[PDB]
Amino acid sequence: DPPPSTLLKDYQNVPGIEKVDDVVKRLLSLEMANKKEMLKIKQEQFMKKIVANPEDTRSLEARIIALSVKIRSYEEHLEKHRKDKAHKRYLLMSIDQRKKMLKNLRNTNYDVFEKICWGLGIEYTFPPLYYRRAHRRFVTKKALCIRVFQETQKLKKRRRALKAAAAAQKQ
Amino acid sequence: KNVLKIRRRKMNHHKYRKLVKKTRFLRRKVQEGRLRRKQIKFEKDLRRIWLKAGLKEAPEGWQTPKIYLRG
Amino acid sequence: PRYELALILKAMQRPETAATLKRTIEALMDRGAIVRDLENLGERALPYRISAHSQQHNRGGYFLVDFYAPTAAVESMVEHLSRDIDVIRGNIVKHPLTQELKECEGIVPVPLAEKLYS
RNA sequence: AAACUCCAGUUGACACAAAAUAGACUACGAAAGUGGCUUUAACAUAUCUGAACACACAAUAGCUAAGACCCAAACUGGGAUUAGAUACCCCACUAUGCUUAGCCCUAAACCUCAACAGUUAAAUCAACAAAACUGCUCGCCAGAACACUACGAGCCACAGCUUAAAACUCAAA
Ligand SMILES: [K+]
Ligand SMILES: [K+]
Ligand SMILES: [Mg+2]
Ligand SMILES: [Mg+2]
Ligand SMILES: [Mg+2]
Ligand SMILES: [Mg+2]
Ligand SMILES: [Mg+2]
Ligand SMILES: [Mg+2]
Ligand SMILES: [Mg+2]
Ligand SMILES: [Mg+2]
Ligand SMILES: [Mg+2]
Ligand SMILES: [Mg+2]
Ligand SMILES: [Mg+2]
Ligand SMILES: [Mg+2]
Ligand SMILES: [Mg+2]
Ligand SMILES: [Mg+2]
Ligand SMILES: [Mg+2]
Ligand SMILES: [Mg+2]
Ligand SMILES: [Mg+2]
Repeated sequence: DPPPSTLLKDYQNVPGIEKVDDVVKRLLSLEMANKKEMLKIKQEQFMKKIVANPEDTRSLEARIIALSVKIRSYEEHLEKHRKDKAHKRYLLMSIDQRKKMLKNLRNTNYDVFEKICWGLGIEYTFPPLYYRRAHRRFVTKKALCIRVFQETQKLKKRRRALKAAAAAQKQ
Repeated sequence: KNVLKIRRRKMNHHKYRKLVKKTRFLRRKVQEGRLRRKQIKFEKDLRRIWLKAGLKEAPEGWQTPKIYLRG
Repeated sequence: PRYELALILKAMQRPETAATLKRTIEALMDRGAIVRDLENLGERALPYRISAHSQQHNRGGYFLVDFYAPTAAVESMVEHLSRDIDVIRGNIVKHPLTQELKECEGIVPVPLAEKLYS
């Protein structure tokens, strides 16, 4: 998070803000503001770090960064409010909307898609091909079918050496 | 509108709930037996797999769990 | 943000009332608050009897403290006021002067059809 | 009638219950819901559509555990009524309604109006509801009853929920 002494986004570029009294600096800092003001500073930090034009807020990159800041705020909210179903819905919807943005950015501008992933620390994931419950019967059977495959592979390798050994003896 | 269709459904559901109430001990014995057969049918399906793959016994360390018991 | 503390103090003599205000403003400062003003609204009869700290009150000293503080200071200050025996009732609200009133052109008529329709 | 008679009235102290008036308002939220006060956090998406099952929710009732308990209150008990009264009427009291942590996943969950976009000119239009329609997409339906059922499968559900037939029968519904 930005330091609490950080000035608000509105008062950072006023001339003479560095020569005012310390009390005036406290009143124009993040310490004396609500959390939404800290999120505006975070968004601007990511914009300058990632996007080519930090002032283009309608680009697909800026929307991903803006929504990524909202997503992080919901996660912090839900860390303290674990039964807040309203904000849990907002988080899951926001993650889905960003994935749609990342999908559309990956298809149109891959170089920018890579910088967004590195800058925001997003590991893009491709969606599953099928949506179907993995119930107990399927989970148990799939595990058995993998064990059976693993055992068959071992037996097939012990039928390569014995055949190899016998062939050498003939010579 | 009239509620004559709801009334037909109402009586059907009342009589069903009452029927289940009267026979809840027989139905519990029947349900227990079905779950046993369901478990046996499941164990056979897994045994078919390793047997059709050439193995003679279950994979080393494999125990088929009871996936239908209340526990 | 900017807050307004509406403080009702136990009716006391001037020395004990000043000691309570100083002790209350220092608690705000200890929690990071920047105190802007202190207003005396006068001692008056309470609108109803208030029981606080095993005592019944019919009169109190009404004071206001305008101050800026971090959002985390409110929760801690409310707890401090609950333990001060000389405070009858203390409430911290967002300062009303921060909220800017939006301009109003007037009372637009509402169609009666919507009333019954709605 | 029963019940109470450490009862009732005034005064004072006094809650983990419930939130007159405002509200003749029609707001917030995806819906369910949300109407005492304060504060903090906070109400996704710069094209739409997109799931019985994926993901996350979902009134009331109900389950498991630990608490609170004013009042209300299934059940139960008592009083009365009645041909009978397992009711309606009166009294008492419990589960329950509350909190905490888990479940359960239903509703006449209904504006009984699917989402989005567009039109008010055509014929205005079976009827009633709520003026009549177009584009586009998903979901769903194909006589009644059997059937919010049977069997299968899934599920913390085990007297449950979801999905959901057939045979016999009728000329209606
Ligand atoms: K109220
Ligand atoms: K309705
Ligand atoms: Mg029937
Ligand atoms: Mg959609
Ligand atoms: Mg759906
Ligand atoms: Mg489907
Ligand atoms: Mg359903
Ligand atoms: Mg529910
Ligand atoms: Mg409950
Ligand atoms: Mg009572
Ligand atoms: Mg009786
Ligand atoms: Mg009780
Ligand atoms: Mg309460
Ligand atoms: Mg409703
Ligand atoms: Mg739809
Ligand atoms: Mg049919
Ligand atoms: Mg049902
Ligand atoms: Mg069923
Ligand atoms: Mg079944």
